[PDB]
Amino acid sequence: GRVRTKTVKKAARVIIEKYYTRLGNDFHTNKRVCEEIAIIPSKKLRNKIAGYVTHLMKRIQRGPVRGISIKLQEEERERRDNYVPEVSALDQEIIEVDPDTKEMLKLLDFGSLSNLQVTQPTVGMNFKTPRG
Amino acid sequence: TKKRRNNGRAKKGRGHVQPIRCTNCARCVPKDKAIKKFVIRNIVEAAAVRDISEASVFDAYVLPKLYVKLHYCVSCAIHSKVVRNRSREARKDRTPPPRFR
Amino acid sequence: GKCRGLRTARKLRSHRRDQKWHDKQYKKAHLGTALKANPFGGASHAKGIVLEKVGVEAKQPNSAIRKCVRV
Amino acid sequence: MRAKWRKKRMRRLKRKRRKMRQRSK
Amino acid sequence: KEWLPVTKLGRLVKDMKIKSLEEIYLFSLPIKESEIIDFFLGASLKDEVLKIMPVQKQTRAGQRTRFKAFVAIGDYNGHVGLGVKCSKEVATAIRGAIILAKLSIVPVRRGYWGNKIGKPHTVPCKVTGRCGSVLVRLIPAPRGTGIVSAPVPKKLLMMAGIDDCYTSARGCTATLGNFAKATFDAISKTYSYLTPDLWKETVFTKSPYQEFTDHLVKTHT
Amino acid sequence: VRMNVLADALKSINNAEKRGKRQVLIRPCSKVIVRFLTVMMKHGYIGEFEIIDDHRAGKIVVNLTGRLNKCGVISPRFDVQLKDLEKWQNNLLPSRQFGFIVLTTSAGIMDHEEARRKHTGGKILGFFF
Amino acid sequence: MQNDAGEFVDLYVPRKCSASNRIIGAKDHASIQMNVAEVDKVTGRFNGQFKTYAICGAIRRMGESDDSILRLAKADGIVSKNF
Amino acid sequence: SGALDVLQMKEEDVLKFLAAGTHLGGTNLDFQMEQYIYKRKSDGIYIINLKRTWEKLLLAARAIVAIENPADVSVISSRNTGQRAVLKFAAATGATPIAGRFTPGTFTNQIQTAFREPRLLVVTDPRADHQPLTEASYVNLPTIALCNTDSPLRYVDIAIPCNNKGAHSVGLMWWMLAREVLRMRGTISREHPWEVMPDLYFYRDPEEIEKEEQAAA
RNA sequence: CAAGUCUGGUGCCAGCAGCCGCGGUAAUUCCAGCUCCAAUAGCGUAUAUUAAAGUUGCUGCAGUUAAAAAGCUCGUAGUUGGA
RNA sequence: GUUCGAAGACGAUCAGAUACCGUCGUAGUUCCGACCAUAAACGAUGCCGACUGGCGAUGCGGCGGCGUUAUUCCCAUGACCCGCCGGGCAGCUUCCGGGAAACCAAAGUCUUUGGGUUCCGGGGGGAGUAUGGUUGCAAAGCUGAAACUUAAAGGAAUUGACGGA
RNA sequence: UGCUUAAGAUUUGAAACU
Ligand SMILES: [Mg+2]
Ligand SMILES: [Mg+2]
Ligand SMILES: [Mg+2]
Ligand SMILES: [Mg+2]
Ligand SMILES: [Mg+2]
Ligand SMILES: [Mg+2]
Ligand SMILES: [Mg+2]
Ligand SMILES: [Mg+2]
Ligand SMILES: [Mg+2]
Ligand SMILES: [Mg+2]
Ligand SMILES: [Mg+2]
Ligand SMILES: [Mg+2]
Ligand SMILES: [Mg+2]
Ligand SMILES: [Mg+2]
Ligand SMILES: [Mg+2]
Ligand SMILES: [Mg+2]
Ligand SMILES: [Zn+2]
Repeated sequence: GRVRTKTVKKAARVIIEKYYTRLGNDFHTNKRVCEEIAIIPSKKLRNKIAGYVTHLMKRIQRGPVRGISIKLQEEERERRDNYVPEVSALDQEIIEVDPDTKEMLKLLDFGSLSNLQVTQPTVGMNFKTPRG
Repeated sequence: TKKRRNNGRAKKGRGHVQPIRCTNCARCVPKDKAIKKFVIRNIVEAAAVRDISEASVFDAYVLPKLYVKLHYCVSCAIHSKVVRNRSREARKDRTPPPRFR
Repeated sequence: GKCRGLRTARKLRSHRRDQKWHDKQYKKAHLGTALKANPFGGASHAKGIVLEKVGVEAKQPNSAIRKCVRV
Repeated sequence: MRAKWRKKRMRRLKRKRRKMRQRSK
Repeated sequence: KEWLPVTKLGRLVKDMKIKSLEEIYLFSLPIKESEIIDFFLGASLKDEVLKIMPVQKQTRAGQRTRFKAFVAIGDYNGHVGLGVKCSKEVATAIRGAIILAKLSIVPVRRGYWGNKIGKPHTVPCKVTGRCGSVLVRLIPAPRGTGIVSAPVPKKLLMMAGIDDCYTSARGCTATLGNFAKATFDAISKTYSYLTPDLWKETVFTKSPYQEFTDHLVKTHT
Repeated sequence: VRMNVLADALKSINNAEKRGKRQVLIRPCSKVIVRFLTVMMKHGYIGEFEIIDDHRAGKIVVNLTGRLNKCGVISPRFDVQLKDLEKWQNNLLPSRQFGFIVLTTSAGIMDHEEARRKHTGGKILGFFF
Repeated sequence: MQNDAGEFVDLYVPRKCSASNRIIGAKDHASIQMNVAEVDKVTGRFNGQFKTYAICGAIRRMGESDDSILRLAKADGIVSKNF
Repeated sequence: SGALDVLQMKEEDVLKFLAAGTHLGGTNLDFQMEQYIYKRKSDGIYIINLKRTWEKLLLAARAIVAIENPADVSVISSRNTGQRAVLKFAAATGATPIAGRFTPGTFTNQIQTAFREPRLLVVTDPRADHQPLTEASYVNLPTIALCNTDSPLRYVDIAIPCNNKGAHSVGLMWWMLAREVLRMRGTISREHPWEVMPDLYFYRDPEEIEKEEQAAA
């Protein structure tokens, strides 16, 4: 069973988080780079680390990741946050308003409104849940 | 100590019910203590209805069923592995077990 | 107490006067046949005459033969 | 003993002690 | 050695800004650091270790003993503290229970018995208090009566300065763990108990977390 | 059934405090209870109440402040001389400062501090603090 | 708390609640001091002075904090009399 | 929150309430929350009161404005709906928010990462934010919650009755409390309308965002 | 419950001990030396007894599982009875 | 006097089974008439009285109500649906409160001790035994001690090892 | 889709604050 340990999982991320631009997609390239971006004592641990790194840069180029902070993707998420439609989605023309909300609207200050397309009250009282 | 609130049964406001026999053993269990399964079952399971429906005379004769209402005692109901003991905190869930397999 | 009236005295006192008899140190010391069946008869010393010298084993963890005198 | 077999042996002793007040009554 | 604080209250104590411990009991702020109390009260701060209690559990190889410790701390006028903590040995455990005793001290209240001359010495009313099946009742006393109590809490009431007090008990007092907590709960209720002198309504002063919010920001986060 | 209404009212005024209520209703109107509430009012433990009159045992609605720890009732009723009232307030009150044993006499219903003024004792009804 | 000559001898006056009138201890780590700001009546800005309120814990965990806030503000002149 | 003609409920906020639907309640009435509800419909939906919505909204922005430091007002949400909302109200003021997965012990255990000592909690919904309403009872903390007609008042301290299920009500009630706290500290004029849209504070489906990439250009 | 891991003998034997407990070939508890303590012209051992005992409970006890509420209603004395 | 079936005989199983397993089977099981008065007769929680939080249900009587459904010729009677009220067996949920704890809208309102009123327990065993009365055809039942003998017997939860679970 | 599967000598454990 080839299951990568937590000592690997913890070092694949801080290397990504600090050298995201310098890393690539080929295994033997970042296999030479982690030797001179990190004090790794041996060779087997080198090839295991870069072997899981090139599995994350494929999972990243397929989608985003939970526990790693990408700055290039922070800019696209920031704009996805900041996306604002142009025309308003609230200031419409027709508001369907029931006669019982018309009542308490009478008991409010604004007694008459503009475009209250009043609708019909639902005859038949059936909203509950059957017992089985 | 006292383990269940009702004592495994439904005798709340009577004082007495009548006894009902099991099927595998003959142990006498009062009715609201018993474990009542309800077994409907065809007379052919899956592969002989193809060889009934071919060798029949009528046009796709619908097969009948076999409606049996069972009972069980406790130690038959457990030794035959219908019910399993549960933890104290997952006793209270009295919804029936699901119907997927 | 359980009854708390103003003139319930013969109920209280004729309830305590029964339930005292179920004590152990009252019944052994006070009236009863313990002073009757005391070998001393309600006193602190007694003379006697020896008739034999015997020994008695000891009970558990212990293992010896203690010494006793039939009087 | 459980308790019921102790209670049963007491009644088998009392049906013997009232009998064993024979010739003596 | 030069304790560096973490919290807002430890920072406000390092700069000698809050002047006593009355503004912590006035506000019920949580004390979450041990070196406040030593910073205020290192002088008359005494200790009386009650009892070492060797409890143990069972495994598949022998048994495992870890010792529990009871420490009663406090001066003789104003404050008391208790601490219980168990570890593998007494050196670590007593040191780790004097901590929780400094972290759990409360103020006591005191009144008179009838005449009102001199200085307050006795308990203002009759209180109670219990843990488990130990029920301790504290009774007020006339002057020079002395501590009428058990040899255990005569030691703990002594560490509050209350010179004249009858006591009572109920239950299985041989458990010193319970019987101490009972006589601690009985004296932690005295500022939660209304007396018809406490009728004049409280003037609401300003919060100290609000009185000193300017200086904290150019001294810490 | 109800052998004492004053004894089912001081418990109905006991169970509204440990909850933390503001106003409560009691079902019978005794003249004893009315002289009792207008004893607790002069010491200001409660607010000003009111009585509701049908042609029956009338009702009472009491407004409650927050200075009322526990109102009680003694059963049965006793006789208390001047050398017993010390041995009741020895062991029925928290301290000698406050608390009020209340007892009827042939002069009227009053507390014990007043019964020392008037040199009078009589039957006890209860205690409140 | 004066003995015979008016000397205040206790070391602090404790707080006191505002709803059920039963005072708050030092260990009560479920007690609130609200702070509600006053507002000028022509603009709608912050004047600078406070209304303060205290609430003890057992009421709070019971769940009746707002009905006391709603009554203390209705009585103190914040919310109009219709509500 | 009243006794004044200035701070009243204006019509463009009323029509944008009847527009989003913060009047449409739930189904089961809670007994602590009777005083805010007008009349149950047929179809069994309770009808809320906008006046008693606005009196509580103004009392929440009074308590918050009176608080001097803006930098110790925490704001917790965990549902997927108002993550964006509680992150831009905190952008407009300077709050220190918490966006999903409230790690426990972060209010009471000193040696954690973000051991914070706040002074006021605002919470989007109590059912699913039942943790910190318990860690409010070990540190002395007031609590604001965006209650519905259905949620309880366990340890909450001032309630604001709203709708909190759809993708529109939470982003609106945060936007209106943003305006009223800015129409309260002297930053923004009251007479003029707020420039940007309260459709910023909504939740977008990860589908609708991928649908507005193709026909945009 | 104040105060010897002192030395020499016996080796589950003889014995101490109000209670837990000691003794089977290195016994701080046995028979003896040395030393040490508490009371001091007085001190221990039995028995009767009161407090401690809210373990007889009027002040002040318990009754689901530990000891504990008659199988069930009726009922004369008794005890207590609305405004 | 069908069926089952103490006692009994028999066939296997087992070292031995006078026991479980299997075939036969009397007394009884059923009915009317005279008796006996005992059960884990258990909710192992006396009866009357109130008092102090909610949430859904279910059952009789009653109070209204959109609306479908049949009677058709419709007020009124039936069936669903949404609410209110009395009391009756119950249920989830909770820091009211208590308790040694499991757990309880009562086992709560109790050292801040007192609403009224019945029966009963005082370490364990000896022992529900002796004797003495008494009801009963008998079996047995109601009242009911001591002598002696012992420092533990017992209730609730925690960990471990253990189970032909 | 179940057969049987009895037994095991008496004794022997204890912790203090600086
Ligand atoms: Mg058991
Ligand atoms: Mg039965
Ligand atoms: Mg009494
Ligand atoms: Mg001695
Ligand atoms: Mg004696
Ligand atoms: Mg007892
Ligand atoms: Mg029993
Ligand atoms: Mg019984
Ligand atoms: Mg019986
Ligand atoms: Mg047969
Ligand atoms: Mg046989
Ligand atoms: Mg028969
Ligand atoms: Mg018969
Ligand atoms: Mg009866
Ligand atoms: Mg006995
Ligand atoms: Mg035992
Ligand atoms: Zn069976």
